Parts: sequence; structure tokens; C-alpha cells
Amino acid sequence: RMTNTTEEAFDEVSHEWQALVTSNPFDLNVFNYLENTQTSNFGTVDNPLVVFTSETPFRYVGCTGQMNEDDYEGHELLFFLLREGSLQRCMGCGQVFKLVRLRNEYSPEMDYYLSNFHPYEMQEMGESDTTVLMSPYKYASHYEYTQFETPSNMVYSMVNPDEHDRLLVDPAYRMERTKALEEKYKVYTSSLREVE
Amino acid sequence: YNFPEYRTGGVQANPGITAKRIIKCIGERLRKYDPARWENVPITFKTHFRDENGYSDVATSIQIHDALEREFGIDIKDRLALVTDVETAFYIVMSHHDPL
Amino acid sequence: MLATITPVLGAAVIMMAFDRHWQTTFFEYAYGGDPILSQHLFWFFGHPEVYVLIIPTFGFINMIVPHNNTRRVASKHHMIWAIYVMAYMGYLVWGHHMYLVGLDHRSRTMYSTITIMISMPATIKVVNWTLSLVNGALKIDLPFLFSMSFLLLFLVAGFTGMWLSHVSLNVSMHDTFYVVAHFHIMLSGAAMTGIFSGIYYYFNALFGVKYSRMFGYMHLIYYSGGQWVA
Amino acid sequence: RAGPYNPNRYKDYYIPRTLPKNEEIVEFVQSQHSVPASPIRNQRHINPVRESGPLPSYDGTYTMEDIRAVFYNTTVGRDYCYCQMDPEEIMRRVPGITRKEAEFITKLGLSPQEQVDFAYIAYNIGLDIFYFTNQMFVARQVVTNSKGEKVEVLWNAQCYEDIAQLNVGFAPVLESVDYHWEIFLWADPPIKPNNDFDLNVPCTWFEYEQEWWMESCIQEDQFNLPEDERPYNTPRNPHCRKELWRSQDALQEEELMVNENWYPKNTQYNIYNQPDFIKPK
Amino acid sequence: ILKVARFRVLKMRPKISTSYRPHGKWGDFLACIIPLIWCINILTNSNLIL
Amino acid sequence: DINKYMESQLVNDTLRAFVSKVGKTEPATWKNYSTIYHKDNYEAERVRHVAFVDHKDPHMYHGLPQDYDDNIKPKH
Amino acid sequence: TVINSEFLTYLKSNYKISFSASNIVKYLSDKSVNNSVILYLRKNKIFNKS
Amino acid sequence: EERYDALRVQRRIWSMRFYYARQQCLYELFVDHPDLAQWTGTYPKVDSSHGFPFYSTYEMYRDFQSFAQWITL
Amino acid sequence: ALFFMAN
Amino acid sequence: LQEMGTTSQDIVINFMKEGTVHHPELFEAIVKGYNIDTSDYVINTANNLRAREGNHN
Amino acid sequence: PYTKKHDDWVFDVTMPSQNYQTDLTVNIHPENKKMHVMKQVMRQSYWDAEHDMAHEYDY
Amino acid sequence: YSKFTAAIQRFWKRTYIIFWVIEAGTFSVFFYLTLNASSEPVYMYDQIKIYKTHLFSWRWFLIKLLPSVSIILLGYYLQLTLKWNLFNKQNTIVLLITL
Amino acid sequence: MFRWLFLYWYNSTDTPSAIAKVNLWSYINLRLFKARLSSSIAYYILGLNNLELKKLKIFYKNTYFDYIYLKSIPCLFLIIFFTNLYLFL
Amino acid sequence: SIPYQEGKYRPASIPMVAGFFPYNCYLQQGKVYSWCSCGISQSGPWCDGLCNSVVTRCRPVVF
Amino acid sequence: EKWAYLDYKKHPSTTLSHYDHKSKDYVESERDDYNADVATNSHNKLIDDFKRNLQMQRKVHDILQKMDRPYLRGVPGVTKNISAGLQDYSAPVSKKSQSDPNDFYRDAYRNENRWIDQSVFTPKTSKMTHYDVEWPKELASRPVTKK
Ligand code: HEA
Ligand code: FES
Ligand SMILES: [Cu+2]
Ligand SMILES: [Zn+2]
Ligand SMILES: [Zn+2]
Repeated sequence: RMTNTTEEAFDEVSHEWQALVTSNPFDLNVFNYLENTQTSNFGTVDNPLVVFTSETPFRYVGCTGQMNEDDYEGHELLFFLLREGSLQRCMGCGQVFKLVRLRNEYSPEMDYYLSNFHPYEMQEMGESDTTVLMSPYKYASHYEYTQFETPSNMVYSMVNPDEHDRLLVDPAYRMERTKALEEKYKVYTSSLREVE
Repeated sequence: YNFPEYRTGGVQANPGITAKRIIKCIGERLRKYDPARWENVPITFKTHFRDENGYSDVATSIQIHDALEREFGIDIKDRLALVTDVETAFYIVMSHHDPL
Repeated sequence: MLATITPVLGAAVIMMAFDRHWQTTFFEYAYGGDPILSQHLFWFFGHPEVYVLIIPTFGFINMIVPHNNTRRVASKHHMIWAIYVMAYMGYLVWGHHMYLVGLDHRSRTMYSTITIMISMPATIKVVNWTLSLVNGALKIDLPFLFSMSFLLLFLVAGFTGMWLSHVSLNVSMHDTFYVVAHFHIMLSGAAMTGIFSGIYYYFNALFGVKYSRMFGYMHLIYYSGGQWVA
Repeated sequence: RAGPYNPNRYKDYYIPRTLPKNEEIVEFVQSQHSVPASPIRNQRHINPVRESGPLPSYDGTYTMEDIRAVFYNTTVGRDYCYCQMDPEEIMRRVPGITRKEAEFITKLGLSPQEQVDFAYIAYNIGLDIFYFTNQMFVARQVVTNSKGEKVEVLWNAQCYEDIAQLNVGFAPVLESVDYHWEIFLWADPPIKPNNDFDLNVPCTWFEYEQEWWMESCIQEDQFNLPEDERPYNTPRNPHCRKELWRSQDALQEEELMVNENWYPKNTQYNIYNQPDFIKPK
Repeated sequence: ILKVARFRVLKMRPKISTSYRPHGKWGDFLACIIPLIWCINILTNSNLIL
Repeated sequence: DINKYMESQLVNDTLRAFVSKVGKTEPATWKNYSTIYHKDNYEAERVRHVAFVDHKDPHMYHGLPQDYDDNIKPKH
Repeated sequence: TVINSEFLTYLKSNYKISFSASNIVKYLSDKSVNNSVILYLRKNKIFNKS
Repeated sequence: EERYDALRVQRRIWSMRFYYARQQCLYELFVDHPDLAQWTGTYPKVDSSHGFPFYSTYEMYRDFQSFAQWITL
Repeated sequence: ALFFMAN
Repeated sequence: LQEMGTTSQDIVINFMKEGTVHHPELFEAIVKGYNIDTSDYVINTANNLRAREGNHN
Repeated sequence: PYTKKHDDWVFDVTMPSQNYQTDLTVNIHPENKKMHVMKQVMRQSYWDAEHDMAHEYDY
Repeated sequence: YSKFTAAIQRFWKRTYIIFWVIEAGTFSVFFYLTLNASSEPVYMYDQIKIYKTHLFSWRWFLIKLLPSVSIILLGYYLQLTLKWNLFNKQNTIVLLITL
Repeated sequence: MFRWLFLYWYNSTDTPSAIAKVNLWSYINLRLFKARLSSSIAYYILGLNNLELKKLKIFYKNTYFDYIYLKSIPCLFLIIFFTNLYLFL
Repeated sequence: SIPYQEGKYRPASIPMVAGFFPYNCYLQQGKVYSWCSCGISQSGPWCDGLCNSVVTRCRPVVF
Repeated sequence: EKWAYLDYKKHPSTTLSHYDHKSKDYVESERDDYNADVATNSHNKLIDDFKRNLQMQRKVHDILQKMDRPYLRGVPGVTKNISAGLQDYSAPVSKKSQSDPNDFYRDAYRNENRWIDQSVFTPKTSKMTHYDVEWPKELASRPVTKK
């Protein structure tokens, strides 16, 4: 039920699997669930509320002020276009927003924002052997059950598009690179064991 | 006649005396409410009122809330925090802006 | 509301088609059918239809006044609760369209009581509009003037419609031009004035240019005067 | 016109095209676990400060009575208030403000009360008064944060709940010239950020104005008794004094608790193992 | 009407509405007393003629 | 450990004064670490600590950055 | 895997392990390592932001 | 008198026992069953005062959240 | 109602 | 005269006889349309008044 | 997208850019405002047929 | 390839359930009308509707039900064995379900 | 394996930077499974120096039926006594 | 907050009247009460917290 | 400074002639120029922030070390630890675990260390040839086209 990403995942499926297995803020921000985005602090000049964009120059942001327990919103929903370059604040309540334009890289700067994202749910990944639950009580909230197991022995390695084409059309090169990466995995596991 | 001090916030200015008052009132209340358990146990600042597994008793803590309310003239919000040790009682008392 | 009510109307009209062309005698009394069932199904669809026609115009007025008055609406939660209560109580008032067909008096009393109680959620809206019109920085606009015209038309229409639930008056006023005046004031005047308020409020969003004031004022004056005089 | 474009027909280099050495892998793991890793974002507010500058004073050059008197005369006309407050007086009322800022504020259309109030706000919050309001950002403000970085904050132009009414422009102008057929061009959704209650901060962005309007709508039609007619020096309440009341027993108990060797002494058993314990029963 | 027609435009003493959200003391209760009376009236009259 | 409590209070007072002088502002909370028992995060009850009885009170500026020198010295 | 004793001595002298490994791979035994499947993820430029 | 004070304390004890058992159930529901917690109207009950936001939090679904209740009744 | 006719 | 934010031309105001004219020189100069030289000044730090202070109408 | 800046601070029309707040020998009379070049309301963009067809064309 | 993400799969599951919910609304209304179908009064017009129970034999219904349950079970077997079976080996099940 | 987020995010060496330097993204190291709270109430008070974590645990969840039955005997006997008393009086 | 000025209290700013009738409240001995000086408090005569949310110099009277 | 690589990243316009705006090999690609600028600026900004934050933290710690402590002149047991010292009245039966969350949090997340607790840096790990040499060589050898 889990996609064989060597031969099937090319652009959006491949990016989704990258977001799942690396949790890189760029990839994870592209595929973040629309249902719930992680609740953050209140924006201040010292601790601005960070709004992420995956290499886009701006984003529409709505501010409802300092949310309280009695009323879930502070003030009226005021929208603005949070742009890239500096701190910007809502004049109604003073909440400072910073637009962080995430890059497609593995820099330590990106890993700094690793805690601002919900981990990507794996339930909807792969292929489903159940269309939809017919129960009204558990629907649109629960995910479909599966008759099959989810393997946990998959190690994902990123390749360039040219190298992926060569892997697909050249089985000998595919086997060679796969055995080399298996040796690398053995070395990495042994190194971690020695460090521990 | 001993004139009471003009300057307010004296509870926060004497952490040791506040802790002593908390210890005294909590000890008296616990010995009155549960004599079979707390009549032999010295109550110090590090004493907690939970089980050996960290499970708290609501009745004992509400008794301690009542004792603290009567001792310091405050209104402890029982739904926000539960006093399970002298440290929590100290935090609650020193956080209130009208203890006396 | 439309999702709730559409299958009922669809079933009613499909039954009418079968009765017309297959002689299924769904609405023929001679061998089992009853013509009143058609009225029940249609009006169970129909009153929620008028409510779904009117509520978005309530939405239209509640946006222009805060925009031009530079202040928060009086109470948005209470207005939302009022429209939701009207929507929920619109399913138990269809029988006010069938007072004289010979409904049992218990049904008539239920329908009349629930229909008259509609005036309380609707008064919340008017009070909220009036309170949202005070103590603010006012900017006079063509959408604002259209909203005021909508307010007057809705007041008159709602009062007249409330009168129609008085059963003794309704006996004389059923299937007469009083009902036509009531629902035409409401639908035509209020709904189309709110629609025009939205058109002028979103003119740059819809057309990319700003509207002309002269013919807009002429449109406002003539449309409102025509509604009243007609 | 430009020809067809398929970006997938060109190579991209995001992954190194060679594989690491085994010895290099082992050495890298050892090295990365021999030193601390880079920190990850923490959203706790350590030492919050007022976002709107120092809180107004009870007494001083500028107090809160000035702010109230400012409120009760608000108007937005079609012409300037050509009555200019003295820049020296504006500098005196707001001591830290410079001459150029005071003069420019006097060259705006505000009435003198509003000129002094605007000078106070602009100096306290670090506002840039020479910034011209447009549909990109309505204001600019240079403030040094707790790390002394001297950052700038741009107050954007906003819209009331309606993105359709939002001026999505990239020019320092007020007009709505740009019309976008696709509002979310890259399919990136807009966001309404929810704030965690535990991570909120006390309101300090002009917090003292939340009820202001309401109160000022109630005091406009209120008649206040002049101090010439308000009775004064009335007899003191018998049971209340300026010093908060403490019973003599409580004062004595605190005096006893001052001692270091204090213990309750009212217990039935010698639970504190005190050498001078006498059973009270 | 007079107030909003004479003292609420920008050039005639506008108000700085600083309230984020409304805090009410039995709002609908005051807004539903006037309609309820009407209902009573109507009901009574109908019953008599019925 | 009363020394721990007093040292924490002193450290946080010094940090508040230092940060307020750096930012040309005043402290926002006067609570060393934010916990939800006072609900001051979303309600209107501040934890500001400024107590004095008249204009001649020496303790008027205690808790405010005006109490510290430009060297962040506790007195004056 | 076999790591040379001289290489291990060089690593220990140059680098002192002061922090633990957060990767859960450290718990894997050599039996579980040999059962892993190496899948490939084509990493190209990203144009779809949803 | 003293008996009245004892009755008041006992009533508070019963109320708080019920409240804290209910709060334990709600916290467990939020941690283990986030969607049902949101559906029932339960707030995010994880204390994030340490500065790290919770890994699975959600927006409040306050469906139920005076006159409406009276007229519906 | 009670005094609807007022007279 | 700019009253409430609207400029109006040729507005007549009255100073009643039963009123206190503090600083007669300054009052006479203001009424006679003079630019008064206030170089020789002092500032009195008296915070006696309040906003919306009662004034016997 | 439009990026021109055709708006900025305007002075010396009725409110002078100079400083005469304390100048006793100078009175400001804004009713003596001089005529300037009338600023028309912004003209909306007009389509370029060839450019628009070429840019929106898809191969 | 490269289009069927998790969002798309969830979208199509929702589309399926939405279509079948829409088709089950009009049928639900017709079934409700069928239950309380209109009839003449029992006293003189329609004295026989007391005995018109319209009960159909369950044995005949049970023999009717066989092909539908057969295709349900065959479809489940086809979907379960898709994990370790090829297309040409499953054409037997597919053709049987088609027939 | 982490229970607390402040321990989870304190010093993490499995970040994408390092794992990309090795380029081996194992499935068992998904961040969806790395951290999980204890399902027992845990709030924060202010201690003497910093935040103090206080756990609110009220009742156990591993109770078996015998405990329930033994704790119900007085209630059942009270019900029997009250019903017989009502019958007699 | 300001102390109890024994019969000599001039409001720092003009407060909202908030009623022309005195409350008859039972005060406990030795318990600190905060009295609302601004008058906009929702919690009856006591301060609540709304004096911080209005532009006034009226501070609660802790007595 | 022994935990981090504080080496500034040079802009590609130095090594590569097609980024140099005045080299006659310049290819005016707005997006590529923006990417190079943003990468270099972000790295150098992080390095500068690290240095400045370290200096600020040293200043703050020096302030805190030498500050007067009036609570050491107070009454023992009221504003100071009792004259005997700090006591433990418990009777432990086993060694306490090293995984206690409270001790770790109270020693880890402090307001004093605010200026270095959130300073992003590149850890001083061993260089990998395939990643720090060969990959930069591959990136710099990419052919470019003005067409
Ligand atoms: C969308 C349009 C619309 C709306 C909103 C309404 C709203 C209402 N309608 Fe209307 N109605 C129709 C359209 C509409 N109606 C149509 C098309 C028909 C024809 C059906 C057919 O052909 O039979 C009809 C029929 C109809 C009837 C039956 C007439 C007959 O049998 O032929 C009745 C009464 O039984 C009625 C009543 C009401 C009531 C009580 C409301 C209430 O919702 C009104 C609520 C408003 C208020 C009650 C608040 C008023 C505000 C004030 C504060 C009052 C004070 C103001 C003054 C004194 C001026 N309607
Ligand atoms: S609201 Fe009046 S003093 Fe606080
Ligand atoms: Cu109707
Ligand atoms: Zn805001
Ligand atoms: Zn669920």
C-alpha cells in the first residue's frame, strides 16, 4: 500500500514523500494540512509571529488580535498582505509578523524552524484499500482502515532527475547504486551505535 | 500598640516568613483533617501531599486551599491549580496580589 | 437549508409528473391520494426558499455599514444567532401558507405561534443595524444609501408579514394582493436593494473601475421610489 | 513570443552526485555528536517589554489627562488646522523629540492637542513621521529590540474581513490599479494564525484604550459636580485607615517567625525533633 | 437619526471606535421585550375572533 | 532555598531594567516566568509592581528602569 | 561492519562524544539493517506550492 | 457555624473531585484522540509555557458556544 | 391585551 | 473659524460683561488681532484641571 | 504589477514647508492658495492585444 | 504518475461519498412517502386495507439475494489478493464478476 | 524516543542538514512518531528559579472488575435494605 | 493602586458615575478589597481589571 | 566560537564570471541573481547575529556576576538561607534518575542565556568530500546560456 517511490513518485508524489520522510520546513510547509496549522505565540518585536512561505514573495495574513478564552478572537478579522523583507505589525493590536521565505535547502537556518510544523500525517499516504467509511458518527474525522500492513523497512535516498532517469532505464546502475547505498546505511548505523 | 506597616506587599517582601506561615497553616489543617496520617510527619518546604506514585488527592488539596484562604485572606481558584506541595502553595500565595 | 429542502421539492414535482403522465393518482382523492400532500411538500420546500432568498441580503447590509462607519458591528454573534434561529424555525412555519385548506386547529396554532415568534430574531437584526449606525466615523457612500433604502423596505415588509400571521386577519388577507404587496416589498425592494448595495460595494472588484456617481444616484432614487409607489 | 517551456528537461543539482566515504561517514557522525547542535526555535517570551513605549505618567510633562482631552475633540475635515503649536513647546512636552520632528508635526493638519499627542506617540514608539501612507504600508517605525538590532517594523494597509476589498499592490500609491484574475497565484493558501494561550503576552500596544471609546461615549452626556460643591474632609470610617489592618496577634506571630529557630510548638508530637519541645496537652 | 445625520460624519465630530469586541449585559433580553408584547397582542386578538 | 528565590528576583529585575534601557521602554509583565494562574495573558489584570504613597516616596521608581543607572546599577 | 582500532583511537582522541544521538536508527541491529529497502525520491525543482 | 463551614468544604470537595476527574478525561482525550476532542469543544489542554508548540493542536470548534437557547427550548 | 385599546 | 472641523466665514462671538478677563493686556491684544511676543515666559507646573471638568455651565 | 510612485508629500500649496510657528512678522493666509496643475484621477490600464495574447498563449 | 497525492485521494473519497449521499436523499424521501402512503378511510371507503399487509415470502427473497452477495464476496477476494497476484491471474475473478 | 518537547528540541542531531549529509532517510525516524506526551495532566507553575512541571493524576485506569464488585457491596446492601424497609413501611 | 485616603479623596480624573446609589456590601475583617475608582468595572464595586483598559488616572483603592 | 563555523560565504559573483555584473560574461537572470543574493546574505547575517549575540551575552553575564546582592545582608530565614545552610530531610532509598525533567529545564532554559539560546550556527563537524568539495565543484561547473 506504500508507494514504490523508485518507479512511481515523480513530482508531487515525490515532493510529498520528501516532506513526510525529511520533515524539511520547505517541503513540510508546502504539504501542511489545510485543516490545522500549528498554533504559535503572540507576535512581538523580540518574538515575532512567523508566517512561512515556500519561496513565494508574500502571503495573505489575517489578524484577530490577542485571542482569549472567553471570546476566541481579540478583534475583528483584519487581512493584509504580509510581504518579505522586514517585520510588519497589525496596527489594531500591535502583533508583529515576520514572513520567513523558506528555501529548498538543508541549511541549519531551515532546521531552526523545525518545531513550527505539525509532523506530516502518514495515514493518507500510499494507496487506500477502503474508499470511505459509511458510518455517519465516524466520518470526515477518522481515516479509512486498511486490510494490509504498513512496512517500516524503507530507507529513502534523494536522487537528481537525470540520475533517476538513468536508474529507471538502467537496471545494472540501479543495482550498483542500491548496493552502495546499503553499504552506506550499514556504515551510518554502525557509527551511530559506536557514538551511543 | 503596634502600628501595622504602611507599605503594601509585605507578603512578597518576606519569602521566609510567608513560607513559615504557609507551613504552619497547612500543618494545622492537615493534622486536624487527617490526624492518622499527618500527626507524626513534619511538614517542611519540600513536603508534598501526593501518593508515592505522584497521584494527588483532591480532598486533601481542597482542605489546603481552604486553609490558605483563611490564613492569608485570599480566594484560591481551585479550577486553575491544585496545591499538592508546599512549593505550589508558596507559588499561589506569592502570585496573589492581595495576601495579608 | 437548500441541501435540506431540495429533495422534498424534487420528489413533489416528480410525483406530479408521474400523476400527469402515468395516472398514478398521487393527488387524486378518489382512490386513496390526497391533494393536500402536494401543498405540504411544496410549502415545506417553499418557506425555506424565501428564507434562503432573504438572508444573504442581511449579509450585504452587515458589511457596508461597518465599512463606512469605521466601527465594529453592534454584535456579530447575536446577528449570526438570529439568522440561525430564523433558519431553524423556518422549517416549522410552512403551514402558515395553508391556513384555510382545512388543517387541524392544533397545527394552525403551532404554525401561527412559531410564525409570530419569528419577529424576535428579526428584531435583533434591526436593533443591531441601528446600534451599528451610531457612535462612529461615518463616510456617506452609494452602497450606504442603498443599505438605508434596504433597511426601510425590510422594516415595512417584515411588519406587514408579521401582521399576516394574525389568523383572523389572514383569513381575509389570504390569497389577496396584501400578500403580494408584503412579499413584493420584501423580495423586490429589500433583496434587490441589498443586491445593488453589494454591486456598488464590489464594483471595483467586479469591473476593475470605479462607478459613476450621477447615474448611480439616479438609479437609487428611481428604483426606491418605484418600489414604494408600486 | 517566447516558445514552449518544460523545466523538467533541464538538470537540477540539489543532491551531490557522489557518495560519501565510509570513514568520512564515521568521522562526521563522531564530530556532530562531539559538539552542540544548532538551536531550534523557541516561542517563549523571556522578558516582554511594552510595544507602545513607556506607560503614560500620573504627573509629568505629558500625562493621561492630555490623552482624554485629545479624545473629546476628534474631527477629520477637508482642510488643515493651520494653527501651529510652537516646536519649542512640543520639544518641552516630549523631551526626547528633535527639532525637525516637532517642526514637521506642526506642518501637518492636526490641531495643537493632536500635534502634541502625535509627537508623544511618535517619539515613544519610534515612529517615522516622514513616511508617506500608501496601500502597501501605512506606517514605518524603527525600534531596537532586546538584542539591540535596531530593526524596522512596517504597519501594513489592512482590510476589514474582505480580501476582495484588499489593495494587493506593490506601489507606494493609494489607488487600486492592479487587478488579479488568480488571487492565489501559486496555490499557496492565506493564513489566519491562531495564538496559543500559554504563549500569549500581556497587551501592551496601547492597552489603555480598549474601553476608552465606551467610557468617552458615556461621559459626553454626564454632568460632573464641581470641586467647589463636592463635600470634602468628611469623617473617617471607624474601621478603615490608610495602613492595611493587621491584628496584634498576627503582628506578634510575624515577630516570632522572624526568629530562625521558629517551629509551630502546637503539635501533639515532637515532629520537628526540637530539643525544647513540651507536650501541650 | 439626528445624531448620525449631524454629528457622525468625518467633518462633524467622528468617534474613535476603540472597542475590539462587544461585551453586553443581557442584550437580546432588551431587544425581545418589544416584539414579545406584539406577539401577545396579536395572539390575544386572534383568539377572541376565533 | 531562599537564596535561589532572591537571586532569581534580583536577576530578573536587572534583566528587565537592562532590556528596558536598551529598548527605551518599560517592562510588560513584571512576572519572571509566564504561567497561567492569573490569566494576565488574555485578561486585563496586569502584574505590574509599582507601589508608592506620595510624590516624595523614595520607593516610587522601584520596579521601573528609571531606578537603574546607565551602567545598570541597582540604585539611582 | 568492522571499524579499525587505530581509526577508533584517532576518532576518540580528536572528538569526545558529549551528546547523544537523536536518530532512532541507533537502536537498529545488523539483522534489521540488512532487511531495509532503499527507495529513491526524485528531487527536482518545485513549482506547485500546494 | 462550624457545621455549615464543614458542609461548604465538603460540597467544594465533591465539586472539585468531579471537576478534576473530568479534566483528566478531557486531557487524555485531547492527547490521544484529537479529532473527537475538537468535535466535543475541548480546548487545547497541553501547557506550552516552555515555548515549544504542541505537535498536534487544532482550531476550536465551538458549535454550541441566551435568547437562542430560550426560543429553541 | 391588558390595555391595548387604551380606553 | 474652524468649528468641529468645518471652516465657516464671518462668525461673530461674544464676550459677556459678567466674565473674568485675566491678563487684560493679552486679552486686548488678541481681540485687536496682535501677534503677542511671548519670549519672556515661565511655566507653572500646576496639574489642577481634569478632562471634562465641571464648570457651572 | 504597478510599481510607480506618483504620490508623495505635498507642501507650499496652503501649508508652507518653511517654519513660521514662532515668527511674529509672518501670518499664514491659506485662502491665498495659488493655482497648481490639476491632478486627474488615475486612468485605468488599457490592454495591449498582441502582448496579452502572446503572454497568455499556451503551447 | 506525479498527480495522485494524498489530498487528491481524499478528494476522490469525499467525491464518492458525496455522490452517494446526494443519490440517497431523493430515495430517502420516496421511501418515507412509501412507508406512510396515503389511503382511503378504513371505515367505509377502504375496509380491506387492514388485511393488505403486502408481506413477501422471505424464502423467495433469500433465493433472490444470491448473485449480489456473490459479487460482494468475489470483489472482496479480488481486492485482498491484489497484494500478491497479477492481472492475468485475476482476470478470472474480474470476468466472473462481470458475468 | 522522547516524552517532552523541551527535551526533544533541545539538542537534535537527526536534523535534515546531517541526514542530508548522509542522505539516508529511514522510515522509522519519522517525526510523526518521535515525540508523544504522557496523557496525564502536566502543567507549569513558577518555582524558585524557573518553571516547575506539576503532574495532575487523579485516578488509575487499570482497575479490574473485582475491585468494582467489592466496592459495590455496601451500595447493593443499602439498596436491599431500603427496598425492604419501603415494603414493610 | 492608591491607599485609603481617610475622608480626603479627590479623583485623579473624572470617573464614570456608574450609579447614584451606594452598594450595601458585607466586608470581611482583615481581607484586602480593591475598590473600583474608574467606575467601568463589570465586577460591581470592585476593581476587576478594566482600569488598565481605559485612559484614566483613577486607580483602585486597596483598603 | 569553538562550536561553530564562522566562515563568511562569498557571493558567487567573485568566483563565477556570469554572476559578475561587469565581466562581459554576465547573464542577466533575475531569479538566479536573487537566489544567490538571498543565500549569501542569509548565511552572513546568521554569522553576524551569532557574533553580536555572543558579545551581548558576555556583557549581560558580566553585569550579572558583579551586581550587588542585598539579599545576602538580610535576616537569615527571611531573605536568606538559614545560618545552618540548606538541609535535606528526606531519606532516599535509591539513586535518582538523570532524566528528571524539572532539573534539566531549570538548568537549560534560562532568561540569562537568552542571547545565545537562539543563535543559529553551523556546527564544527568534520568536512565531507562529496558534500563540501565535490558538490560545490559540480554547482560551479554548471553550463549557462543567455538564450
Ligand atoms: C424572502 C421573502 C420573504 C420574507 C423574508 C418573508 C418573511 C415573512 N413572511 Fe412571508 N411570504 C413570502 C415572502 C417572504 N416572507 C412569499 C413569496 C409569500 C407567498 C406564499 C404564497 O403564495 O402563499 C409569503 C407568504 C406569507 C404568509 C402567508 C400569506 C398567505 O397565506 O398568502 C405569511 C403569514 O402567514 C407570511 C408571513 C411572514 C412573516 C411573519 C415573515 C417574517 O420573517 C418577517 C420578519 C420581520 C419582522 C417581523 C421584523 C419587523 C421589524 C420591525 C422592528 C417591525 C416594526 C416596524 C414597523 C412597525 C414598520 N408570509
Ligand atoms: S476598573 Fe475601576 S479601578 Fe479598576
Ligand atoms: Cu412562509
Ligand atoms: Zn491584530
Ligand atoms: Zn474520532
